[PDB]
Amino acid sequence: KQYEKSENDLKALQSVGQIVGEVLKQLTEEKFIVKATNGPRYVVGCRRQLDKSKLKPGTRVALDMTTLTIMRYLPREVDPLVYNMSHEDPGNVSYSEIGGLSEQIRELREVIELPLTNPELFQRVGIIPPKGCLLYGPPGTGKTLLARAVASQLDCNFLKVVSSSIVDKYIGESARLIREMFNYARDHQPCIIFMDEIDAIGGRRFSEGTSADREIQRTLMELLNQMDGFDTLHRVKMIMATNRPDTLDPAL
Amino acid sequence: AVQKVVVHPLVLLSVVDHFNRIGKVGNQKRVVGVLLGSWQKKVLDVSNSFAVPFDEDDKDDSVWFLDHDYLENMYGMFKKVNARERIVGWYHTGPKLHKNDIAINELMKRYCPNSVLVIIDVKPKDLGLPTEAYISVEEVHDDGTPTSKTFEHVTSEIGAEEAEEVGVEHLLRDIKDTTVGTLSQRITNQVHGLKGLNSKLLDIRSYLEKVATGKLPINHQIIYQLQDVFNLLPDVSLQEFVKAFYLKTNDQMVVVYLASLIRSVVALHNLINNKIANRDAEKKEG
Amino acid sequence: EFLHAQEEVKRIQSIPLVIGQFLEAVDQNTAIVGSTTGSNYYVRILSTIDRELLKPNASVALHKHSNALVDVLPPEADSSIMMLTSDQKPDVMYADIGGMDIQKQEVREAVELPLTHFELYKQIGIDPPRGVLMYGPPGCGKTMLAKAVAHHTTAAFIRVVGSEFVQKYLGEGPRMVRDVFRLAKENAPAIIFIDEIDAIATKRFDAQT
Amino acid sequence: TRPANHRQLTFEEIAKSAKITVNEVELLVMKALSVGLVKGSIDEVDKRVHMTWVQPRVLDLQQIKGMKDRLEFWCTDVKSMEMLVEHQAHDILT
Amino acid sequence: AVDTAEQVYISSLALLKMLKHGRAGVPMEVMGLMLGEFVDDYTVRVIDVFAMPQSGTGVSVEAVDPVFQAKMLDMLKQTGRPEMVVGWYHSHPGFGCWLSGVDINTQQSFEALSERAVAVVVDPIQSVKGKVVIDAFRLINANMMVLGHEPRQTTSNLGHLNKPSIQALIHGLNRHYYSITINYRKNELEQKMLLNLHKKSWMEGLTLQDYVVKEMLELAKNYNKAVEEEDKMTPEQLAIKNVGKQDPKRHLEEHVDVLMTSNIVQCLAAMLDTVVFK
Amino acid sequence: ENSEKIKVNKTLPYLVSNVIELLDVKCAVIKTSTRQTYFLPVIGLVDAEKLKP
Amino acid sequence: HTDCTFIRVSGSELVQKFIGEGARMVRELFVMAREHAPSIIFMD
Amino acid sequence: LREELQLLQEQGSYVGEVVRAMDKKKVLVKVHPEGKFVVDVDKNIDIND
Ligand SMILES: Nc1ncnc2c1ncn2[C@@H]1O[C@H](COP(=O)(O)OP(=O)(O)OP(=O)(O)O)[C@@H](O)[C@H]1O
Ligand SMILES: Nc1ncnc2c1ncn2[C@@H]1O[C@H](COP(=O)(O)OP(=O)(O)OP(=O)(O)O)[C@@H](O)[C@H]1O
Ligand SMILES: [Zn+2]
Repeated sequence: KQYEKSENDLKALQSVGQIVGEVLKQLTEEKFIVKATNGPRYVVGCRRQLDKSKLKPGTRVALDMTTLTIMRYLPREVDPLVYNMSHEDPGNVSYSEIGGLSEQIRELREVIELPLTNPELFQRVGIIPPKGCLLYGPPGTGKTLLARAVASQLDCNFLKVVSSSIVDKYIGESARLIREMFNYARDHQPCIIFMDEIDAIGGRRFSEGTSADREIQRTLMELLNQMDGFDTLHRVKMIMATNRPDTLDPAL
Repeated sequence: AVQKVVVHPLVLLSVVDHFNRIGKVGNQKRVVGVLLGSWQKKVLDVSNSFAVPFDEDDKDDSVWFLDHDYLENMYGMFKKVNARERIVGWYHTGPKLHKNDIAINELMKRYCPNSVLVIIDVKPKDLGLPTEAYISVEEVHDDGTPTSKTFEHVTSEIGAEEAEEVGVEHLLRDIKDTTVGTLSQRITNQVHGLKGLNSKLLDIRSYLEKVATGKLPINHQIIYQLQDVFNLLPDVSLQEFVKAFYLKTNDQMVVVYLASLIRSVVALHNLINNKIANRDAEKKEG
Repeated sequence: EFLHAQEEVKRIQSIPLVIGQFLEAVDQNTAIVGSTTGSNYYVRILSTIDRELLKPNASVALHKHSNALVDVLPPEADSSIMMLTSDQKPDVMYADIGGMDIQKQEVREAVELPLTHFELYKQIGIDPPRGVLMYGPPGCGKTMLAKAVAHHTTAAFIRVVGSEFVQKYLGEGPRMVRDVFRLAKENAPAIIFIDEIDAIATKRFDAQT
Repeated sequence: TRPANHRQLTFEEIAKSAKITVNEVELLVMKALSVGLVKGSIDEVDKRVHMTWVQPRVLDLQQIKGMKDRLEFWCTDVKSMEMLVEHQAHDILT
Repeated sequence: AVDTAEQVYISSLALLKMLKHGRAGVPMEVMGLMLGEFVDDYTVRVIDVFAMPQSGTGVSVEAVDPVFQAKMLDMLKQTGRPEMVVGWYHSHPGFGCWLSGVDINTQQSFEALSERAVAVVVDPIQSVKGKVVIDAFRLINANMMVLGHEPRQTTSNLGHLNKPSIQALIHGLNRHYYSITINYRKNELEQKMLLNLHKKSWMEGLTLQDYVVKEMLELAKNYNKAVEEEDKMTPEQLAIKNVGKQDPKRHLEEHVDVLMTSNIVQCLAAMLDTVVFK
Repeated sequence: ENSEKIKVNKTLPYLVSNVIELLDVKCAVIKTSTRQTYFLPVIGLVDAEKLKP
Repeated sequence: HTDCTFIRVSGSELVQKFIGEGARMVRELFVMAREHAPSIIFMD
Repeated sequence: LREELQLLQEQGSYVGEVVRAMDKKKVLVKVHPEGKFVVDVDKNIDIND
């Protein structure tokens, strides 16, 4: 048996490392303007059956080494700063863990859980379901714990960000992480967002005389557009929790 | 369920130089050999093969020689160069068969899911097709006898796989890619008209010789069954295709309207700049 | 052999075509081309390409080994997002909008009537149209009008937002906007869109902050 | 038995020789529609039982011999008129 | 003791096993041995290029398996012909097919035993039909610089082998190397049957296949009207009145002949009813 | 098999590189120490559990 | 209408890229203006 | 005219960046993005050129 697995490895000696590339744009039915990830640019074609319609510019392809034609396409890309906080989310006991919040459980359950269980009662009405809410009060009262109760309830698509590690020292890097997270949320349908300590990233727009929360103004405007966008988010809920909801922007 | 294979003439040229072996080793007339290849699909490719030192008694025709020094260790070499190109079947020349062939198939059906016998052609003068496949079949009868095993006419072709014409189309040294409408169509007219209707003369050899001396497959199970397909349109005086004549007005409708309007456009094509460049070349010469 | 010449032109092409860029041209059918490999070359270029298509440092096609100019690609990939290309236009502006008759009326006067009735800009002889600004509090339906103005016409609605313009490497946002605008001058006078506004583009010029 | 045309047959030989009435010839073909050997496009403005493709016979060895007036007819007539085309398309051999 | 212009009467199967040995021979370069017959002095012939195992370790003189040599020739003995080796082949399918630095060692490592043992360089990944990159070299040495390196005895064979003389490091390697001449054999014993299977195969096989027709024309007639308005922009472009134009920008053709042979196909296609039926 | 696989390690020093990520559509992305990327759909002589990105 | 003598390079367009990025001693422009000695340089 | 097109197959002599020449009929070429290379000259061009 291990001789047969080693025979598969001996056949795998014939197997070739494919090339990491990405589609710049599609030119024709078989001409594909792509770029090698570590350098130059090319125009190649697919194998026979690679579903060229699903090749959309910004996807990642694996190419042949020698012939250099397209062999496969993976997801796209992931930017693994998203990894270390999305699947970081643990499962929990359900909302039996909390108590004395049955109005919050039930009505917040109405604003969250319904348009994924059935959005067509909204469509029997016709009216679009709402988008998100904000929890407040004293700090540490279990806003995060309630979010973990939701993390136990839906068990599906939780993207929970501590939401202050976004400004490293660059300007649009924060925005680029925002765009990547919102594109991953645009990818998967029933996405859930949770954010905490918004005041380090939401802030307030005063008269511009400083030089570091203008970054929070532009990043805040990535929130102002990109909670709406042109395309509305489809089954992408946004659960917000802060300690002071006073200093956030009234535009938000 | 085999329509076609891809045939590389490389090891067919090994059938050519083993056809050079048999002319100088002695009494062995027919080139018999063993066909390598890989089942990928109903379509298949043959990339290699090998030609067997084989003898065949004319008395009790079922005397095979497929040496296993010649088989096993050469399969270790042919395995050693490539794990992919293993056996797929075997071959021999002549058009019809060999009283031993079926047994020679069953020697290697232990090696292959479908050991195919592709009867090959060393001297092509044919009216039909080149080398053609024969798959494992158990058609027997409606009788309930022991199982028939004679391997029936399962269509194949000469397929062309990959580039390989750095040699081949350099070795053409004669031929032209015709832009069809330039006599290639009448070449096909000679080959399908002539080479189809002499096969029709083989079919009057069938449907006259079987009336004459033909036993049990005179009307086994396909003669009347494809006298149906013969009864598409065989009728007597002129067959009276009355639908097909104003249907043919709907046909020749298209061709004469396109030729009429479009060849008047061709009259602009030829005529107009023919005159312009004509009289530029004519009176601008002075 | 005429057909051999014709088919010969594209044997070694179009399968594994590398991409460089034009630089300069000394003479007939032989020119200078920089590369996406990092080095520059002076190679014999074809008679195939029209000779006036080699003004810019255009995206061009070359052989791996031979490195011959066979094709020139005048566009390059996009600016950033490139107009969303199909359907994401959210549609609610022409046959459906709650209360913007001044601005719907004027945008209609200033987009749709220019796009067809160019000769009404002739017998009176007025002008082509140009840009416009909107101002309304957050909840006056500011984006909706742009959303299905993008929908209900088939204009090349290349939108951006300009909060990405502020960067680390220098001149980066300027390269972005000139991808937008050379992309704009490339394609069409249809409609090309930038929602970008207050607290990034303020009139305080004279502050060495 | 008649190979030739008038394949849009009236029901007269059907209502006569096949011991059926006029109201049942449709069943005589609709049940045959469930059979599927012949799939005629039967006229119903003239009640004409039309003949399409069929499963013809089992053996006519007198026409396994006597098929020559169709088979050799096909052979030398498509081959001869083949040589009338190629004899017309002769000196474009080029 | 004398130098003569040689010749290589090539077995077409040699080049077949090289195009398979470089086509399937993944451009990690490889090595083999050449199996012909030293016919005479002024020529040589190859009759066999055999296959090598997956030596995916390195082009080297040590990559030769001698029990595969002895068992290989033994399998030529149980087949009809146990011919003789004449040298060695290798593959350079990646780069511009010039003599590698193992060839500059394994050549004289092989021809130390052999007489000539001419190199074989190949790259089928150059072209499909147009460029035939077969290559072969005879290693001259510094022992034979006593005499001049001019066989010359029959000329214009190495005059037409001299006619290219363009490979970068090989032009440079004029020292130590002079190539050999390779013709292709009069292969009509196989070129006949490659011809008869060539055209008996590649035009509708049994040729009762095409004798698709008119929706192709429908699409082709919409082609052949849809280009006609821009084909007729050229007489407007011929309306320069006096003279204002360089080369006419002749788009006269490419739409004559498409209609010509295409509607020859439409009219004999109109014949095929009265050709097939009677 | 393993003679030639010891040979593959023996050919040159067999360029130690970096794994960028690992997918299971078993599959891995290599970055060379020349900083060049090579995806493989077939890993080879180790297990995906033994390694990590 | 000076027929050669005005080559408005416009001199400030991508200002963090047309100036100094690649053209440190922007004198590439000045080699232009010399080797096109009928020229006029403009900036913003 | 069409048979000329084998000249296309000689890949083009790439642009060299010469600072200046020195004596002994040799030059100083600094290749595009590479280092300095003293090489010998052709005959149709001169040291004075
Ligand atoms: N309403 C509640 N029901 C059940 N458990 C609760 C409730 N409120 C708080 N808890 C408990 O409190 C703990 C912490 O809750 P959580 O993490 O939400 O604090 P928090 O509200 O996020 O505080 P802060 O936002 O100020 O850090 C959890 O383990 C949870 O079990
Ligand atoms: N006239 C309207 N009637 C009904 N709903 C409207 C109207 N205008 C806007 N809306 C609501 O607002 C959404 C989009 O509003 P829009 O984004 O256009 O305003 P806005 O851009 O957010 O304002 P601002 O950009 O100054 O913050 C619609 O999807 C709808 O829910
Ligand atoms: Zn080699």
